[PDB]
Amino acid sequence: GIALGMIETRGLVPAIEAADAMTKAAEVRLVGRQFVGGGYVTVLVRGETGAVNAAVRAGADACERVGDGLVAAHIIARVHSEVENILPKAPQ
Amino acid sequence: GIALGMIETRGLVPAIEAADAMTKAAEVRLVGRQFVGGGYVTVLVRGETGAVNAAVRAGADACERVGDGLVAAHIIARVHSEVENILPKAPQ
Amino acid sequence: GIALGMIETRGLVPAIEAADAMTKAAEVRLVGRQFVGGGYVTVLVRGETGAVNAAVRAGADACERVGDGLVAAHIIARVHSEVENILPKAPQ
Amino acid sequence: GIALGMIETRGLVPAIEAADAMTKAAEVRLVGRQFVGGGYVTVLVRGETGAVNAAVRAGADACERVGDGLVAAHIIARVHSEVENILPKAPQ
Amino acid sequence: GIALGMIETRGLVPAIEAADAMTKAAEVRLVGRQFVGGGYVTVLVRGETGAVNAAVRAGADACERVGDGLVAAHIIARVHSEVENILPKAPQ
Amino acid sequence: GIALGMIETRGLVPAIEAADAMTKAAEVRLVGRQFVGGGYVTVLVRGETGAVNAAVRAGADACERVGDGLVAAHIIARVHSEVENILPKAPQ
Amino acid sequence: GIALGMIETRGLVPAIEAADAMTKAAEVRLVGRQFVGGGYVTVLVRGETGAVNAAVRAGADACERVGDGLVAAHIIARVHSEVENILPKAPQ
Amino acid sequence: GIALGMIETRGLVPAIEAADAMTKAAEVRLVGRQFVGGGYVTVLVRGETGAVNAAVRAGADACERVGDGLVAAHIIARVHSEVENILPKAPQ
Amino acid sequence: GIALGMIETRGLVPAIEAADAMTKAAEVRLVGRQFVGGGYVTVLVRGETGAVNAAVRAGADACERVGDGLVAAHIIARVHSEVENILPKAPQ
Amino acid sequence: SGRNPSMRGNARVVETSAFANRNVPKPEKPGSKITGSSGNDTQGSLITYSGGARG
Amino acid sequence: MKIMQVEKTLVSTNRIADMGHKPLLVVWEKPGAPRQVAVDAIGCIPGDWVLCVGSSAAREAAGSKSYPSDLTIIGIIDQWN
Amino acid sequence: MKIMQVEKTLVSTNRIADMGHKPLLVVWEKPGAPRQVAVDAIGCIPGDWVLCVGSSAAREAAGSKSYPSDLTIIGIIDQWN
Amino acid sequence: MKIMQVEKTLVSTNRIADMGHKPLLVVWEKPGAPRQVAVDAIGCIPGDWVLCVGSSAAREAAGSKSYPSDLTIIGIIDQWN
Repeated sequence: GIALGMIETRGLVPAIEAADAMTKAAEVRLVGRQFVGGGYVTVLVRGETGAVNAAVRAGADACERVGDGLVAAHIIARVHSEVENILPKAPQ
Repeated sequence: GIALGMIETRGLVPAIEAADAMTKAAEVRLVGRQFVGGGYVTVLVRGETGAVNAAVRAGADACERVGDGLVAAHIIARVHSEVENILPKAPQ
Repeated sequence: GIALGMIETRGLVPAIEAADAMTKAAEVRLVGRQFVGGGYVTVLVRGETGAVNAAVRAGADACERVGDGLVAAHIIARVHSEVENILPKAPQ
Repeated sequence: GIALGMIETRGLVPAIEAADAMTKAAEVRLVGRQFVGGGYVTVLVRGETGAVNAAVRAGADACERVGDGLVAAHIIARVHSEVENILPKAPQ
Repeated sequence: GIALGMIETRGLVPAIEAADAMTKAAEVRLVGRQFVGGGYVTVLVRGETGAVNAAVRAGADACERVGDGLVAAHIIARVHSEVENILPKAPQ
Repeated sequence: GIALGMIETRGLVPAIEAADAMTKAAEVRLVGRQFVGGGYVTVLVRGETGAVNAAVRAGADACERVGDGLVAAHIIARVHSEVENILPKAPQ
Repeated sequence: GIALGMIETRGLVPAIEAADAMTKAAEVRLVGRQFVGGGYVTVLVRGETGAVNAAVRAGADACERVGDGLVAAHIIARVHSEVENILPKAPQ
Repeated sequence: GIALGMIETRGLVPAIEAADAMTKAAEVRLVGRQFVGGGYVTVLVRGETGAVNAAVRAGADACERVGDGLVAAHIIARVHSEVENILPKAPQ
Repeated sequence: GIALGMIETRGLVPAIEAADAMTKAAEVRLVGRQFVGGGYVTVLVRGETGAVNAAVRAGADACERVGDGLVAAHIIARVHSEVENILPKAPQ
Repeated sequence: SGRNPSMRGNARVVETSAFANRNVPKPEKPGSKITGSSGNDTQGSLITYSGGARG
Repeated sequence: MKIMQVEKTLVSTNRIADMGHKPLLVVWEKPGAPRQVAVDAIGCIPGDWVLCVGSSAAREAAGSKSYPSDLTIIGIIDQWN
Repeated sequence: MKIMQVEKTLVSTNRIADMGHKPLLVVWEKPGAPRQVAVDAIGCIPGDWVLCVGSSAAREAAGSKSYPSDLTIIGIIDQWN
Repeated sequence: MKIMQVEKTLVSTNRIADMGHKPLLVVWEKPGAPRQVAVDAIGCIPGDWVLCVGSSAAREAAGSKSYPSDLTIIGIIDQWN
């Protein structure tokens, strides 16, 4: 699919927990783990809108009480072709 | 393509939200996404003065309450040729 | 041993202290260290779920008093295959 | 059709109301009606995560104040292969 | 005839009274009686929307004072095809 | 006859006591017993409308104090041909 | 896998949620679900002591807030040979 | 031996834990697990009177606080031949 | 099976009770029963970290009140290679 | 009533049913910090996702 | 008010949160006619000849004065050709 | 407001509880025009050329403001052809 | 409601201050159909099949009640034509 689900957390341990929760809670493929600097880490998944809704909700709950906590949890159901340039194609 | 619109946010999640809203709200090219460091992220668009004005306004509204927040949204109608050397030409 | 245990700390000194105590405490193989950015350092150890739990508990106690401190402590007994791409595969 | 949506209710009249709303709301197949015992009656639907997300949501409001009421309304976007053994296959 | 009229009651005696009132009051056919478990007993009638409306209203009034009483009196104007698999086709 | 008498009790001991009282105190015939669930045990009798009335009053008096006691007591002088299906023809 | 981990819930929806959380959290096998009666549903998993403890803890957290709730969580590291006669060998 | 020892519990998790303690404690054989209904689960063990007294005491002490709890723990040294007709011979 | 659990008792009776309870609780192999001298008896067992923690808890609870009593209950999730040269491997 | 002898014992009677459990102590209801357009409606009946997350 | 026929269910996962959980159906005046979406207040199986309300009246039939609905099914026709 | 000719009565037994008991009629702009349904505020026999109101005004025309109707008959045209 | 498709964006810099910052999109039922303009309360790319509310229901869907919107995009259909 093309929907995008992003969770931003203060640190990497909360981000890994969210990424684990997202991927195992619905059919979504993890596409990147970007260190934003200043302690923020953003895990991005792509999939269909229904699956992304389920995953991010599962991810937001899992990492809320982990480490420093959760910063953001956003779901863009369809992503403009322009944004696709900056979004990571596959994890590093 | 001679006007510059910029939205700066704390974290990558609001930056992606702003970029998506700006690109969908008007005919603008997402020239670059920059990790300023310390958690700041800046998304830049370039289009017509009317289009960039609509894009930036839409983006700030969308990302104002997403994650940590919006630092600033700025529109430069005429960009001096000197400044063009410190602006991304294509996204990365 | 496929369970994943992570300790996050502020500053590298607690991170190195946590890894020493975690590896010595139980049979967990150190798998990586990652500079999150902004002062967060994360160390990831794999191993059996029971041993990984014992290691993380030992590491958290030993690294809490050292430096700025402990941010997070985590265990994932079965990490989803999608998340294994973002985890370090071995210490370099 | 690999997303599971369950609605548990006290009595059978709420269960049939929930089942009717769940199947008239989206393209979800009613795979079960299990008399748990003690009054509880559960209705299980299968379909795409988007369709099941909408089905369960519509059903929950339909049966909230029918009979004794509603007990649970749960959606699982990606259900483990192990759990499929305890799930029913046909409503009869 | 596709409309469904269900009445749930605490005990068989209120249900049997409901079945008598429902079938006597209108031109509805009793399709099934179910022991939900824990005390609840549901009686189901299939008929035209008008007949089922009069039957369920007549039944809900008759059994209000009988035994433990009425749990639910619900009218479904039209039943989805999927739900037909979980409804008795003819009385037990 | 055609009149139907019902007494519902919590447990089996009051039901057997009720059924004994009904058949002893009027010209009724015990058509059957039903284990409704959750404790309720129903006893049904058929006879003339006058005899059944005296039989269900005697039964209620008899089981009112036996064990947990009586829940409901009923007579339906005429029973719709539809309800005849759900009434046990004879004690099985 | 010879250790046993049991989660008991009030209703079936919490039971299936516990079974999904338990199986996706650690390497365990869902060996059965039993309708205890009275609205209690037990889900059993067999695995190693380390895996089972991780699973049951994941199961308890997942089903705690789903449906009526969680009744009991139990781990038996060693199950006597006789006890296995009262345990399901494989899921239904 | 023929001495009968019974432990009744609210739920199955207490029953399995009790059965494990009984069989582990003394030379008794698990002969049955009865679902009495309403959330009562009974475990019956046969053995010599000395063995059964130890087995039952272990079972009561082990499941006293596990889950919903313990209802009854009884020991019958010699059951009348009539009662054997209602006691299970082997568990299933 | 590396984690080491040791229980020290005053006398041999509390030590044998600890060994039985330690071994019954979980999968731990009894490696040594050492007569330290002066009345101290030490029972060492070895197994996975999860099992050892369960085993030592059972032993410390079982032998606390038996005889003179319990002296020490200690777990080492991984012993240094040097220490194993002073650990019994088979009990004599 | 008086034809048959009867003894009524005072049993410990607790009903374990769905209706009886309608008022059981329940844990804190799940809340979502989600943003974006996800049909994030909290006025409706409690819908829970995997892990108990509201949705 | 208009008479329409339900054809299929319409699912929009990312709908605005103001819509609640009300299901949506694809109603058209006649087969082959333009397709519209109506909030379903009284449950309709596919093929039902439903009766739909429009304007501000729709918002009330959707269960709240503030509901964002332009078309809302309010009744099912007992007998319609 | 539209001039419509009543065609036949309409009964929807499972309509929402907010419609009250007000009868419903089928009114087409002329014989052959698309059929619509109007709430009958005044007694109207089939074949009468009647005056219909729409939009929010239709709600008050029949009952309170919260009445779910977008087309209500408000009178009978004494001489229309 | 209506099922429209996003074709191109619309930008008027002489807009009234009431419209705020909300984006504007050009939508039609199908290619070649009449072109209407809808306030986009979602993120809708060109080529997205969307569900559009209208009337007073639209004003509340986009921003506040007083917001001057006779058409709003209240969601994107998951799978359409």
